[PDB]
Amino acid sequence: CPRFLKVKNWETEVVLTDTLHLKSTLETGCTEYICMGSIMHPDVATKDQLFPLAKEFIDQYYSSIKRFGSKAHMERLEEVNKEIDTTSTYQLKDTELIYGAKHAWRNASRCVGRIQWSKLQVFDARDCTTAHGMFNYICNHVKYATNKGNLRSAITIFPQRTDGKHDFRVWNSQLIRYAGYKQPDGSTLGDPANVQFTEICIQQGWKPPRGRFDVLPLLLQANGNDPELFQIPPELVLEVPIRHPKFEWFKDLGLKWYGLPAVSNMLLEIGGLEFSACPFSGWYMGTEIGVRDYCDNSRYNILEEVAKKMNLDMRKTSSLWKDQALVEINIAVLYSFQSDKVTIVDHHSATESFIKHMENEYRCRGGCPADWVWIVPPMSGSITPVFHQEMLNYRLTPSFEYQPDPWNTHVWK
Amino acid sequence: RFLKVKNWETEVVLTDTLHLKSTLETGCTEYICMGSIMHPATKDQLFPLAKEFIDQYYSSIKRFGSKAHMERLEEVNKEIDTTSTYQLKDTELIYGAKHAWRNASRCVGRIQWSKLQVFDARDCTTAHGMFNYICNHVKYATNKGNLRSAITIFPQRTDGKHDFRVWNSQLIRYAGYKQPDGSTLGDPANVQFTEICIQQGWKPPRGRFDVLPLLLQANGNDPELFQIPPELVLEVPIRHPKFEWFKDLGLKWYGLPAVSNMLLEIGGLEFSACPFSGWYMGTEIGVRDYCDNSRYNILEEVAKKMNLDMRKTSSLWKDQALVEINIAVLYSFQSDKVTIVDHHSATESFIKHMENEYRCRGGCPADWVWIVPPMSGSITPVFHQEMLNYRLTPSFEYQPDPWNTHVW
Ligand code: HEM
Ligand code: HEM
Ligand SMILES: Cc1cc(N)nc2cc(-c3ccc(OCc4cccnc4)c(CN)c3)ccc12
Ligand SMILES: Cc1cc(N)nc2cc(-c3ccc(OCc4cccnc4)c(CN)c3)ccc12
Ligand SMILES: Cc1cc(N)nc2cc(-c3ccc(OCc4cccnc4)c(CN)c3)ccc12
Ligand SMILES: C[C@H](O)[C@H](O)[C@H]1CNc2nc(N)[nH]c(=O)c2N1
Ligand SMILES: [Zn+2]
Repeated sequence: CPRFLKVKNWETEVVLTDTLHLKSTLETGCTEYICMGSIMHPDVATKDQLFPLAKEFIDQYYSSIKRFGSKAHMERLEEVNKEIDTTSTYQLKDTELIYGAKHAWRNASRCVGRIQWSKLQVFDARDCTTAHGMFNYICNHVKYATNKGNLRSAITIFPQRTDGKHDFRVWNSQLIRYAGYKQPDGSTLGDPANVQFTEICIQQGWKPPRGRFDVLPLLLQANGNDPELFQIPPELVLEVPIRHPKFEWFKDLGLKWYGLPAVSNMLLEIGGLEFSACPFSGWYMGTEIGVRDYCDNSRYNILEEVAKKMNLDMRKTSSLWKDQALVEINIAVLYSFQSDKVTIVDHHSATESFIKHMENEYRCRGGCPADWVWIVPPMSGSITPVFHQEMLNYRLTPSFEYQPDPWNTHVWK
Repeated sequence: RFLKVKNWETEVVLTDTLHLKSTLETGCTEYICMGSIMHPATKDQLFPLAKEFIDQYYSSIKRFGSKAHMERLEEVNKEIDTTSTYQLKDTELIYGAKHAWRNASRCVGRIQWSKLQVFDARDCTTAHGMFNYICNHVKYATNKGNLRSAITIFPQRTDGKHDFRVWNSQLIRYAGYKQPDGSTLGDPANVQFTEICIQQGWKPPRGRFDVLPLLLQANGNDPELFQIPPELVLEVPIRHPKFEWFKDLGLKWYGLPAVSNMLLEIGGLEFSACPFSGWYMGTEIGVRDYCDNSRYNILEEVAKKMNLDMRKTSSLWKDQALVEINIAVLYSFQSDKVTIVDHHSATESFIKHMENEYRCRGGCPADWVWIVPPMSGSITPVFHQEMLNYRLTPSFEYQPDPWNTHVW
């Protein structure tokens, strides 16, 4: 691979030079003859696999605290190696855990919000042993992160994988989501994105209220055991009713959303260790609610209704009635969150911050991996500064990774 | 190996076998993806490329290994021997030009690919001849508003010292004027080329919609200026179906998008002048040509006349104004019966085109970064469509601007 790679911004003419890509450790899925950059997704480590991965991480950590080659560095290497030698694994120090979690976010090429990466509150839950204990840790995370609407980014890290038969998992895809119910006539009540998980909860014993906005229970698996249901205390679930600064009729749609986006189905990888339960949360970009959650066809799909109540012609697509209604919904989402003092960021501000962040990372770190397909917002792409920004995508570790859905792999006791 | 691509909205899965036929590199590696980078002969090299292209041509008309195929191969072999190049048959020129479009991974309009009018201009020798061929192209393609896809192909490169080049980036573009007081009159995308035309003798009217002259280079000679006869330049006054004040902004645009600065490559031969034209997708005017920072940038004025709060970005005033500008463009073209497609219809057709290509061809190279429109991305069907990008030949390629190479 070439040692310097240049990326250009076609609006400002700024050219940046990337050297960090040389530290890339994982495959992208592309080859020299095919690019898979729009593909959504393109047994444990042996002793011998784990040694180099741990040394790589430990070296990186000691370089970061400006103690590379030191006595403490060499001692840590020796102590990790003895642990892997005698137990086939090792334990991270608290300092290393915190560093590893912050850098998995810093390295998340699909995240536009990384300007905040170093202000992450890390909760160490590696002493957890039961689903009830997982529920306690998750409730504390939700309350801290919500902070009465002044949201704070946070991650809670449960015990790492051992033999793969004792995994901790949150079966929910996010800690707070709304249920969806397939009706016998084919329609859906609630959130169509969550029909399958809702059905799993109902089999596991949940009594569904069967409304549009029913917070799903937590489904928590500790130490490889069968998962258990818990209702999040509703006073911990901050919600915002959606209204519009101009259209008085918008509140009559009866929409609301929850304040806290907390993804709970990803895997955190640090120094070859695998943390299969690591829920993390930030705050929303408005389009994540207003474009995707409401207007996606396999979601709430109320573009039609808003268009109708706006009395747009819906016969010609070239009237752009869909585009007009989409902007209005996203105006309402941003207005409702700001009015209730719940942290939210519009797509103009977020993308402007990410450009400043990318520039700083190129300056101080030698690069910033970024996935243009995900960084550019799902509406008004070209009037945001990331549209004209060239980006290089590559995979650094520590990292957040995808993992299979637990119901496809769980061995029922 | 076979590769699958999934639409996450319809859950339709397609299987790509066509990518196995590519031999040009994309710029990515196993460790770094350059999918958002804009730009990532000899007789010895020339025969295999010719052989590959002849083979796929005779495989396309289903006469692979025929008497005609065998003789054409030997014919091409002898011609590269004794002249270090070769000439395409007319049928091959048409085939290659249609397939360069079919293979253009960044083009959302490819459902039309086999309806392309191919003008053979390989007998041209002078810039005056180029002007005549280009006028004929513009008149044919414009067709009084019922636009028709066309390409005009000038002589291929020989030694690199005698290139034919159209210096304009499009056959029809408006001038841009760098003002003393900082800003820009006309089109800011074209400020540099406008100055190259003035430096060549062009008397600029210094208006806002000054059609640039053609600057035409034949056989490596210095380029010469020509004014396209104005009755050939179809234009559309931009007005808005509900905002009666919109017409008072004074805006218009031209009907015919004709890209003239790219290179067409067929069987190892390079055609450095090959203007090709279609019709517009509305966002190419209403989003990029009018609202980019380095373009007309009227966004601010439209939102003014709509009386939107512009103090905070979270009012999405930019987004509201962008939708209304694009409504006006589509309304204006359609009212004047000038061909134009909206980004919803165009992406719908592209998904249909992908389905056709996977069925009859085993795939369709597609560049999601370019296929997804510059506004309202996720409420169009291409947003949720996985795409594989790979390079097939014949193709359209980028080339350096001629003013950075040409020896005067
Ligand atoms: C602090 C405010 C944050 C904002 C505004 C934000 C914004 C976003 C957005 C808009 C996306 C893409 C969502 C979509 O595709 O619709 C994303 C993805 C992502 N975010 Fe952030 N994010 C934030 C915080 C965080 C934190 C705290 C973490 C981890 C500690 C994180 C890790 C990720 C990851 C891993 C992805 C990629 C998901 C995937 O690959 O499937 N983000 N973020
Ligand atoms: C017939 C109607 C057509 C439509 C609606 C259309 C639409 C588009 C659009 C919207 C783009 C992206 C432009 C941008 O946003 O910057 C594009 C790119 C492109 N189009 Fe088409 N197009 C059409 C016809 C054609 C024809 C006739 C040809 C060639 C014979 C062609 C070749 C290309 C190529 C090569 C590109 C990519 C340019 C690059 O790689 O830089 N298109 N098209
Ligand atoms: C902390 C945080 C804040 C925020 N403001 N936003 C966030 C969005 C994601 C995110 C977005 C889309 C995702 O989706 C991938 C996908 C979707 C459907 C099918 N396959 C794959 C996932 C993966 N859980 C996470 C993750 C974290 C976020
Ligand atoms: C036939 C046709 C119809 C249409 N309706 N639309 C079209 C748009 C393009 C096109 C768009 C963007 C481009 O830009 C790439 C670029 C710009 C500046 C510097 N490097 C690279 C180019 C290449 N000139 C062509 C080409 C052809 C088009
Ligand atoms: C990442 C990306 C995706 C996409 N889908 N499209 C993109 C279009 C441009 C772009 C490049 C050059 C442009 O202008 C020509 C130019 C010439 C010389 C110097 N700078 C600029 C314009 C203005 N239309 C847009 C840049 C990046 C793009
Ligand atoms: C097929 C396509 O890759 C897929 O729909 C992606 C595209 N880009 C995206 N970008 C973001 N931020 N979020 C998404 O869910 C997606 N979906
Ligand atoms: Zn790639």
